[PDB]
Amino acid sequence: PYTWKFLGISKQLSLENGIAKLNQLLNLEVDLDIQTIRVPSDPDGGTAADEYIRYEMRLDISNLDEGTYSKFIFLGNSKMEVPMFLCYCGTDNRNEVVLQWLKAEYGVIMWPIKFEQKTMIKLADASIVHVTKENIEQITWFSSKLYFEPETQDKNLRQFSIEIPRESCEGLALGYGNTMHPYNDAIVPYIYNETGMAVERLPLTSVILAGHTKIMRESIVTSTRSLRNRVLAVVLQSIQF
Amino acid sequence: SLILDDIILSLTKTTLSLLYEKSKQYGLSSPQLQALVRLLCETSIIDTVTKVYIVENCFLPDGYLTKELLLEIINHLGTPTVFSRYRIQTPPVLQSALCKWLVHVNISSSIWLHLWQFSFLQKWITPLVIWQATTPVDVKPWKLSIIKRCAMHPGYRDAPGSATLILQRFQCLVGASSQITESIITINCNRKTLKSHRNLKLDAHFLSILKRILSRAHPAN
Amino acid sequence: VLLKKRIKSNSWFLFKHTIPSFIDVQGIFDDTNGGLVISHDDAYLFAKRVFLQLVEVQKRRQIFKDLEAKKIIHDLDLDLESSMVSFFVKDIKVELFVKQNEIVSCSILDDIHDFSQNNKSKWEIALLGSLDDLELKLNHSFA
Amino acid sequence: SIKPLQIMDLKHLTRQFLNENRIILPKQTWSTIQEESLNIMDFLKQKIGTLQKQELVDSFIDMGIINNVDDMFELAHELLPLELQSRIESYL
Amino acid sequence: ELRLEDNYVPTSDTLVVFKQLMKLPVTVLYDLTLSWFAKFGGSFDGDIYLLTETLDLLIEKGVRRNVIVNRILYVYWPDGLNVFQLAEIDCHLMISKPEKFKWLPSKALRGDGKPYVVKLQPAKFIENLQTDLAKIYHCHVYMFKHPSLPVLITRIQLFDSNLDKFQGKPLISRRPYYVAFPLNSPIIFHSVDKDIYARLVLQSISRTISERETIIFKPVQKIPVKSIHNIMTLLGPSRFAESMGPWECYASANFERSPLHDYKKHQGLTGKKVMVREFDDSFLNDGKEEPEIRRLRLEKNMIKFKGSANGVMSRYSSLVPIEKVGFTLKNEINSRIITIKLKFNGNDIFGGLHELCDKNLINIDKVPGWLAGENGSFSGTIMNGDFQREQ
Amino acid sequence: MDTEALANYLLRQLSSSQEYNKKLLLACGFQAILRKILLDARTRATAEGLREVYPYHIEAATQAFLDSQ
Amino acid sequence: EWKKQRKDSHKEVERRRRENINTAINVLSDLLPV
Amino acid sequence: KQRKDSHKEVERRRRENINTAINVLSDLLPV
DNA sequence: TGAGCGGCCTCGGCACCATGTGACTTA
DNA sequence: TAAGTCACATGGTGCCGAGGCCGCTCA
Repeated sequence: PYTWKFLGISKQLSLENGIAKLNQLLNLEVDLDIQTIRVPSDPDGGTAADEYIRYEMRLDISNLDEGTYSKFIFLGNSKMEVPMFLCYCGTDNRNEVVLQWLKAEYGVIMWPIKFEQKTMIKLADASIVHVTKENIEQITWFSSKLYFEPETQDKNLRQFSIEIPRESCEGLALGYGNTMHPYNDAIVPYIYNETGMAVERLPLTSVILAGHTKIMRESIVTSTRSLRNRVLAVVLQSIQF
Repeated sequence: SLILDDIILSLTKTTLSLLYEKSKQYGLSSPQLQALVRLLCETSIIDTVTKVYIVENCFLPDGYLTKELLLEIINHLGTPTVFSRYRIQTPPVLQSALCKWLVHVNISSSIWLHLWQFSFLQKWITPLVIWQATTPVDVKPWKLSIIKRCAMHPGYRDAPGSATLILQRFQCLVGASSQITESIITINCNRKTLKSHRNLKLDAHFLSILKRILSRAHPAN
Repeated sequence: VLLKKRIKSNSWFLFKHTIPSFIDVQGIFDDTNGGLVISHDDAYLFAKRVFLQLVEVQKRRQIFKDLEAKKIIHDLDLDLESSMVSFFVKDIKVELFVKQNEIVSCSILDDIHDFSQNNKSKWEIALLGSLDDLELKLNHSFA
Repeated sequence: SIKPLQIMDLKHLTRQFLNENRIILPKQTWSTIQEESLNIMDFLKQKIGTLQKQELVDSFIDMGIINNVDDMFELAHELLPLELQSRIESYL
Repeated sequence: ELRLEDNYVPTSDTLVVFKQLMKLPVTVLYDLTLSWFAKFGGSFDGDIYLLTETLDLLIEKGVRRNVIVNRILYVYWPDGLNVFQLAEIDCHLMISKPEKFKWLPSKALRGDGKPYVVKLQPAKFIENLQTDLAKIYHCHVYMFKHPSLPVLITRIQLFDSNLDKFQGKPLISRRPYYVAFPLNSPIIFHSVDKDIYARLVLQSISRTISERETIIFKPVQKIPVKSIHNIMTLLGPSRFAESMGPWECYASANFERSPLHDYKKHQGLTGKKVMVREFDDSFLNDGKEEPEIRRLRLEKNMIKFKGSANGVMSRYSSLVPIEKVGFTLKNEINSRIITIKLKFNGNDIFGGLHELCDKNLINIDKVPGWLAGENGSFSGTIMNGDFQREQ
Repeated sequence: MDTEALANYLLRQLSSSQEYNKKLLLACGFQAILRKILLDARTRATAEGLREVYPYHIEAATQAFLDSQ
Repeated sequence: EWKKQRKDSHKEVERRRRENINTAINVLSDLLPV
Repeated sequence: KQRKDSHKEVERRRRENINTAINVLSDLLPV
């Protein structure tokens, strides 16, 4: 239950320099981690300019809950119109101090990120593909639940959900064929063919993967302590102009 | 006008009606308001219903409220304690009505916060300490500790919802002063009393009276 | 009554119908050819079996409305299938439970001081039978 | 009836104490303490019937709650509004 | 002797009865007062005609209902209202405000399994029910016919037993249990209650209806629906039962006339105006479309969701509003059972879905029958294209 | 409902300024009894491991308290 | 942390076990007549 | 002293009911 | 100006699945 | 020691009756 709030950044800011100023301001050492991930390793997802820069800023004091574990995750690519976004979990009041310092030090323009319906479908696609230490990608199947809150006159239809079990989801994926985006290619077309609902047009408020994560229109909350690389990448292509 | 402070110096039934109608026509100046509240608080021969009728119908400022008027009012909002017994106790309904009239119109923030610990004043002190807190540096953990201590204190009625409103304003204001939403969780979770506290009525008849008096008052001010 | 073909068995099933619930159209359809129906003859047999019930209720309501129209009986109350009825002949509240075109139960309710109970039972036994016979014998005993 | 208190009176009385210090009361416990308030009031009136200066603080020392008058006007500090505890301090 | 007659006075709170009679209009209060004083009488002294003249003076005085409520609760019957009064006021509240009550249907199965079309002799049924429930609890039952609907609504009220609580000599009432009897229908509507007293009342009702062969009530639906008119439209003995949604045209028969009618006005001669529906997938690809064909696609959605071109008559409101439905669609995609659980919530599910179809969010050419309102207020599993309801 | 309301309850149970102060101190003592009893109830519930308290818990706590008093 | 990583791994194992139980229940319900 | 009809006591009852259903189902199985 | 019905709505009690962790077993 | 099965105790979503204030609202 770690909600991730997403904010975009107008500039490619380099964090390996100047973080000592943040350490002096906050009177505590942060555990900045540098990684260079290549998310679209699939040939159909692109084979060039796939490298990202992943920063994991962490206000490390103690490890009991998110009151002392408000992580910060930054992702960046210099070959894009918008070059950087951040996402941070927890509810500590030092996080907005970190954001204010980031603004006042790098001169960046920061705005909250809202996901569209197709963006949420692509994020649900991204959050099942897991990278393994043997450098392979594994699709872990979760019993999804598309959850809608339509606005109709006289509040005729307040809300309606579409629950899809795990074995039915993998059966739909195997029926479509060998694909790496199951929801956008197999689940959503099956829903459209059966019930007539275009879920990329309907007001979709959340899709819930049971036991793993439940992404919303403005936040992503995950049972897992971190956020995988595919979700970060899909958020990064989401905010492009 | 000179009729107002002439009636004030005369008070040192007909005078009350003349003061009411001249306030409804002209309105008092800041030294006139100072003298009027100084006369009203110190004596007790005037009836309490007439006292609240004065503070709800006669106090009508014309321009800026000076700091001296606030300092004189603060002197009258105190209570007799073990270190001050010579001064008489100002009536609590008069104090509450005066604070309500103040609602109608760094040191001073702590002044109003230390007066917030009064039980009967809590229903009108809270907009003042909300409106005083305009900057993130104004809030501090000692203010939060005092607010939480008086909020969760028993023997109070308006303290939970109103102090939850204060903490909500502080959370919306600073984004710092390490997290206080769990302190809000410790205080009441009914969303009804502070729901009624978050919308407040200011007696729009008196607002229109002050509106017309102030429109009769200074051009381009 | 609308019948759709089953996808896996090639036989009609009771999809939708606009017939009220006092006529067990599902039971009649399941009774037709022992469940499944295939040919148009079985569908027409089910249709005739339920149309006979429609004829029964319409004919019963027609007989009672004609009894009211001839001013033989006073104001009466009809239920939906016109089976449980009650009416006044002069002032006697005669209430009837009637099955298909045949009265199987009768009840004389209103009691007059001149009116007795053995003659009441004899009238109740005599009033049983067909509906046309009831009209004829009621007009006979009215005079 | 007239002498027993109500359940909502106990909510308004001790709701903040069960909130700051985490206490969970089901409805059966609420009815039980509504019953117990009468027994507590009868025991308090049996122990202290009339009220004068020294006997109340001597009884509260015997109650095991306090040890001196300092504990008296510190316990009154955490249970009364500011004007009332100042008035009690002027009384003691 | 444990049966409760129509003259016993129970202990009822005066303020609850005070706020209960506030909702009734003045004319039903007038009719109730004259009927009550004609039947049972009151503590007020006077002739029946004299009391009629007094209430007449009250009604051409134009007095508010509060004064007459205080009168009938403080001088007419100051000791307390009789059980017949307490039942009849609440039944009149049911008549005045039908949307404040939720009902649960139950079919009257019997013997082999054929439904039993229940028929009631009302006075004998009330007597037998009261004698049956008198063996267990202190029961009073009151029965009346709806002024508009062809039903027979009963009201079963059960009474229980009874620091020093001083003395009351009371008989505390519980919430009443209502069971609605349509005239000729196996479906029985009863109030929403799952405690042991509701089970006792339904059990005694099943034992006292039968008298020839044992009858069991099997619940056909677990989601309550408001507004007794709507549940007679859905589950009652009407044409709209088993013809809902796109098939309400058959239940209303607005499309064909008698064969004895003018054949110049036949549908096949005058014709109807329709549009070519594109079977190719073009809904996902796509502004200021022509207002005549826009009216035709609005009519197409209206026809799909309400059965009629003009509807059964804002305009999205269906014949019966539905609160909760849940469909479990199952298919077989290459020897794999693929289940999809669609749950719905709102004030009118199919009206909201019609509005979403009008906003081009749901393809009206691909919206199935069960989603369109067919077999409405029934939640079930769609296997092999056939909808079977849940139990 | 303030402590002065409980003082009003106590005075109407027994039926100037100094007696008002006496009754206010009595109300403070009553609140102290209730707080101590509830603290003992939580202590025994946590000893047994239950998150909430129950009537037998607080009955045992108040019997142990009145045994010492 | 090491123990936190162990707790996360055991959490994932228990989640997989619960999903297997639910899948078996759904299969058994698919074989059911009603 | 068994007035506990809340959580940690009704979830235990539901879990025991599920366990008994699983047990009788496995009892009907040959192995 | 004053009573007054209706959507809102939250309290909270109940119902049920969902969930994370220690204890224990298997390899 | 990594992984698995287990009941267990808490988290949480949905639901609904009670009741309160609101929101005009109309005479």
